[PDB]
Amino acid sequence: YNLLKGKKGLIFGALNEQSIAWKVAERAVEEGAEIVLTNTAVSIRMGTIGRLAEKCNTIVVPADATSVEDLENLIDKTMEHFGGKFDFMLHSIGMSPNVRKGRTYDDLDYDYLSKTLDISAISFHKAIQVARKKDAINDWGSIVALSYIAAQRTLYGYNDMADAKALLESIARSFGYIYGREKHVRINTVSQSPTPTTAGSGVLGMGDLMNFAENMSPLGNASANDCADYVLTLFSDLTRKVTMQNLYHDGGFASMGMSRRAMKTYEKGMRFEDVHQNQYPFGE
Amino acid sequence: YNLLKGKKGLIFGALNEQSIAWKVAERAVEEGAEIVLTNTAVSIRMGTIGRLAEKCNTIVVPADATSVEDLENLIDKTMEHFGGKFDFMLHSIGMSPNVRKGRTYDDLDYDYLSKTLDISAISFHKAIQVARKKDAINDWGSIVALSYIAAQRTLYGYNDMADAKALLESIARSFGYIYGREKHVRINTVSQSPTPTTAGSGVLGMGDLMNFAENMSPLGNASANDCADYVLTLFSDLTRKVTMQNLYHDGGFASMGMSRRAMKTYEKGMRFEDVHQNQYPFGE
Amino acid sequence: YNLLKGKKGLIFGALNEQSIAWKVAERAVEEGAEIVLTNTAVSIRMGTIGRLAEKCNTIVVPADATSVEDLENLIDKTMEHFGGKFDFMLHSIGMSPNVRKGRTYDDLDYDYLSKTLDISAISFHKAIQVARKKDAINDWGSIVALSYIAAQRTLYGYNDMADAKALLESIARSFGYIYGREKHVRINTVSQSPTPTTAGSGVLGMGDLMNFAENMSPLGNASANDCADYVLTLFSDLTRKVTMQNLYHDGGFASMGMSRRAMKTYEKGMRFEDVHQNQYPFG
Amino acid sequence: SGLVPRGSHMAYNLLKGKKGLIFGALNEQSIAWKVAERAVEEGAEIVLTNTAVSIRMGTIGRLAEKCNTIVVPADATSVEDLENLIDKTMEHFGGKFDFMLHSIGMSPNVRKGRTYDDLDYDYLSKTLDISAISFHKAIQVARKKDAINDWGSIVALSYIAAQRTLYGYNDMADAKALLESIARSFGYIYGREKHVRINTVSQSPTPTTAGSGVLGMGDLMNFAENMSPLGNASANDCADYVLTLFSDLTRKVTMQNLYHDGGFASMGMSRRAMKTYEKGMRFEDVHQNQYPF
Ligand SMILES: NC(=O)C1=CN([C@@H]2O[C@H](COP(=O)(O)OP(=O)(O)OC[C@H]3O[C@@H](n4cnc5c(N)ncnc54)[C@H](O)[C@@H]3O)[C@@H](O)[C@H]2O)C=CC1
Ligand SMILES: NC(=O)C1=CN([C@@H]2O[C@H](COP(=O)(O)OP(=O)(O)OC[C@H]3O[C@@H](n4cnc5c(N)ncnc54)[C@H](O)[C@@H]3O)[C@@H](O)[C@H]2O)C=CC1
Ligand SMILES: NC(=O)C1=CN([C@@H]2O[C@H](COP(=O)(O)OP(=O)(O)OC[C@H]3O[C@@H](n4cnc5c(N)ncnc54)[C@H](O)[C@@H]3O)[C@@H](O)[C@H]2O)C=CC1
Ligand SMILES: NC(=O)C1=CN([C@@H]2O[C@H](COP(=O)(O)OP(=O)(O)OC[C@H]3O[C@@H](n4cnc5c(N)ncnc54)[C@H](O)[C@@H]3O)[C@@H](O)[C@H]2O)C=CC1
Ligand SMILES: [Cl-]
Repeated sequence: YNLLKGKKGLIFGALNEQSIAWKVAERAVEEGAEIVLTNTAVSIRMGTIGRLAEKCNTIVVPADATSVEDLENLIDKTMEHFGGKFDFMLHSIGMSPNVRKGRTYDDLDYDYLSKTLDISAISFHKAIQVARKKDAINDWGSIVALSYIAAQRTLYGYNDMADAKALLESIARSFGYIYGREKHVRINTVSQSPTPTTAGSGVLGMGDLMNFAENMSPLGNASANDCADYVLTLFSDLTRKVTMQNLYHDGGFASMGMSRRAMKTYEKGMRFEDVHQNQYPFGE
Repeated sequence: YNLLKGKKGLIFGALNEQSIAWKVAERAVEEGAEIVLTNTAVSIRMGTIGRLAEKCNTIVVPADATSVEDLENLIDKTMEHFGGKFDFMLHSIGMSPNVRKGRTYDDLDYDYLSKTLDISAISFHKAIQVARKKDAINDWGSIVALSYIAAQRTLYGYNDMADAKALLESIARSFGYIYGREKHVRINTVSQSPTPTTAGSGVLGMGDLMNFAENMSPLGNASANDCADYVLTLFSDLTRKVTMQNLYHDGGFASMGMSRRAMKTYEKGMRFEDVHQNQYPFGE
Repeated sequence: YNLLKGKKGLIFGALNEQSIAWKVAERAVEEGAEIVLTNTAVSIRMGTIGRLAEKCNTIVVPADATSVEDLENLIDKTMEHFGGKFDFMLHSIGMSPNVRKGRTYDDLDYDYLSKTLDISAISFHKAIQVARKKDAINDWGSIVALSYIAAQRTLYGYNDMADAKALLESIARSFGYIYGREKHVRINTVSQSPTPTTAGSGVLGMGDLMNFAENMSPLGNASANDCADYVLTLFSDLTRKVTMQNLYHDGGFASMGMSRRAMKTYEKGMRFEDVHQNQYPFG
Repeated sequence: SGLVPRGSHMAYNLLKGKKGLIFGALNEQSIAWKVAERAVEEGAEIVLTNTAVSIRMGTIGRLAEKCNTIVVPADATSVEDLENLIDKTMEHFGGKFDFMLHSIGMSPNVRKGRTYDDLDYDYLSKTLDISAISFHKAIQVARKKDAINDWGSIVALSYIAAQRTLYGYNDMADAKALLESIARSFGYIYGREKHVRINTVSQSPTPTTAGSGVLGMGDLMNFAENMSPLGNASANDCADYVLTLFSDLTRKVTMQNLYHDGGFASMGMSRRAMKTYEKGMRFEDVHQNQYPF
């Protein structure tokens, strides 16, 4: 569509070809954008962002998004790369040392929790505050962070990441009010389906949680590729009046109370009794 | 507790001893309130409200809550009975001819739908408008309607009643703004668990829907007795600053994304892996 | 962008060049869609939709969206025009006889309220039910209705239309579950800024309400043209996994509790004390 | 006009036989002070707690005397202090108790006049710890010691900045969003196990020590007042609402964020909030009572 022709952007969090940020990167460049990539020194070494950088004809700047100093260096190197200001920024970063080290929500380590909140939420505030201090972002620019419905409605096992996502979504509102009134920069969260990614694979019983979400979601779970398509609309000029929103991209999960497929009495091929026609939507 | 000592109220919708309004009536009188009861002529003949009125030492005034003329007579008869104004009013009325006659949501009769919205929602506006025109309600009075989470999140089978509840909840906001600023009268909805009542029994697959909600709700489903206890707090002086709220009374259902019990892989006695202690909350 | 190349759509409610539906129609055809237009016989005679049909190289099918018979005819004529099924549908319809006749929320006529709810909300269920019975909509198709935040939070004067919008948004969820699981058709509401349209000009003190929302919204109110741009995304393949959503398109109004500009004590030129830099965002 | 009528004593014995732990009573203006007084009038036994510094600078000693109980010093960010607090509370009651009020909030960023676009991130860490994580710390310690009876009730105080942005409210808005999530996360666990309910009360802007620290609090309270059809809720009003949540009557209410704000949370635009409105202007949205004030 050439949706982002002439646009420049900074993308965090592309680890491997499964990463939501990897798909956003590829699609942004396919749609005419120029991008800069960033990840931690460890993720650069252990994943395949080098191949993405090659495909997108750009550079990878190492940064820890919890380090104001690293973020300052990143914005300088990004603005140097572009020869000035850029239009869009994707925060696609999440990690809990509690989840990683198998600490349960009722037995948290509070030093771990501090890192969960810093990596998964405060990093967004740190990126925006540094970018804004350096005036890195053009008027009518677009900032997105990826979030999850555990921020609003509890999911068994999701642990301290649920609370981190509630904090992340609040920062989008808090900083969105400031950046919008000044420079018409919109800031939104995209609340994505459970998705098969490195960070996703660390969620307790993720395969079973994904099946639950699939059964609840009338359109089924959104893929990482689907998410990239949606994020492209938020980077495009067509969403210039959308700000401070938490935007569910989940095939309807957020709006569902009880699907037929989620019921324990349901088996595939049972007749749907809530409709007069198409009573076998998943076949006989 | 004598929570409603000196208070006078009008209770709609007591059909039989299963009715949420029946429990609210019993409990209101136990807590020192004087009440007036109303139902349709047909429901008075077909149900047991006569026995409740005997227990509560009061009158039953026949009224169709879709009839402004019946509501005018009801308010006159209520104020005559009390010798003037009263403090609280319970709307506990719901019916869909589409649900009763097995019309599905994709095959509605639109005359039936008009009646669903009239009985289940517009009757609330009619009751408040007629009461307020006759200045029937004391300053710092309390008006409650009973609603259901389908108003926000879709449940398989719930049909046109979901849309009616969304409409009912909006009327509580719209009229609450007016009655609050004028006479400090609070207007709220209580969003109750799925409950075994005459109206509840008409819901598609209600037993299985109740089972789903019970698995999703950490405290379990609320009974009609539990709901009456909660409604008593809204009629009491202790909630005088709570208005235009939709209050979930549901053992946590509204705030749950996915419980362990709701998962198809779960069986009774399986160890919970989201906690360090009490891993068998439902026994081994 | 060619965002809607090869797509076909039915657009309700284009009255005149200020209508949100008029802007959606222009922008849909600019983006490569083919459309069919509809409005009431009265609106076709009193408005300028004929001019839009000419610019969009298409037909105007008369229909009362409260009439199942008229919707059945409309969907037949639309499918005949396209030679089969279509991809998107815009519901852009609202009217309150209570508001029009100066009846206040505390003194409703209940026959007028029944018409408000029919025109403003039930018409959306009627359109979807008829279309679905005729299998009118392609898999991965997109249905949008225009709504307003009065559905969630009370605005002085907005009257029975607030209640109608809550009902409208519920229909999107109820029907969205069914059409989604069957044919992957998404159904969403766009909750738009107060906008200077014919319907908008009927709102009690619309000018003052629009100024309140402008001051509360950090990006400012969304225009009808801005709204048309957003609706384009929902008809595009890029939003295929977005359904049963009420989507605030309002420059941030829905997420604001209190802006500096909303405060009685604020005057244009006062220093913003909540930031370290850009303390004069409005000069 | 919005001042709720009081005078005659309300004695409902709502909390007769119940035992509670109350955080955050600094002085007679504190919401937690009102909750403590009202809980004892309704028949409860309480234990009080605050920081060493707050105990020394404030008047909690007076409250402790009125409520015939002890003040246990504790920094609610310290797991060790909370472990001590829960042991001293259970020793005082001779076992488990029924309710706990978290009424704690402070931002070093707000106190030091650091703005949201120029946060100190060590200060932010402390805002989040004091204002939100402390609630997790208190529930985790209490639950590990099985301190709370079946059908018990835990409440924390929050503010609508958690959902809708208010000019100047700063990093406390984000802290309140985190606090309300902890209520849901821990409510699921404590509910399913022992039917212990956990809720937040989202209160009006209130003239307290912590409240007076909010940038232009006077002007924010006036905006909320004009936007709230019943007017702002007082600390006394909030205490009355919290009593219902500690009472048996709310046993099926959990993981809720409960707005106690005279309707502020459900309002889009009040007539009073509009710049064109002056006292005594006719309301045109109604046919009757067009001069409601
Ligand atoms: N996979 C899922 O189910 C869902 C994921 N999300 C969110 O999407 C975002 C991206 O994650 P995914 O693509 O799923 O997984 P991923 O594992 O591909 O990406 C996570 C990224 O976070 C980066 N990261 C970790 N710590 C960092 C630090 N200190 N500084 C900078 N970067 C750091 C990692 O290097 C990695 O590139 C996360 O916020 C995640 O929570 C949201 C909803 C669902
Ligand atoms: N049972 C459930 O699962 C739930 C019920 N509710 C609501 O609680 C309210 C009370 O219903 P329940 O006690 O469950 O059932 P119920 O069958 O005991 O009460 C329904 C009442 O509505 C009355 N009614 C019907 N048409 C009427 C008319 N035209 N005018 C006046 N009254 C009329 C009936 O006579 C009956 O007394 C209803 O609004 C229902 O939707 C809310 C949440 C869940
Ligand atoms: N103007 C505003 O401030 C806002 C408007 N909206 C909504 O946008 C939609 C379109 O209205 P606007 O473009 O603002 O005004 P408009 O006056 O340009 O369009 C309203 C349309 O509804 C049509 N209509 C009325 N009765 C009808 C019937 N029985 N059948 C079929 N069509 C009928 C009219 O003919 C007209 O074309 C409405 O739902 C409105 O409530 C939503 C948010 C804000
Ligand atoms: N006043 C207002 O406008 C509103 C206040 N709230 C909340 O109500 C709660 C109570 O505050 P208020 O009664 O308004 O003010 P307050 O100043 O009377 O109470 C705040 C309390 O927090 C305590 N505290 C501070 N740091 C602590 C620590 N490390 N450990 C233990 N305690 C500590 C203070 O000693 C004090 O007792 C707070 O969570 C506040 O944010 C909620 C909504 C509105
Ligand atoms: Cl399903």
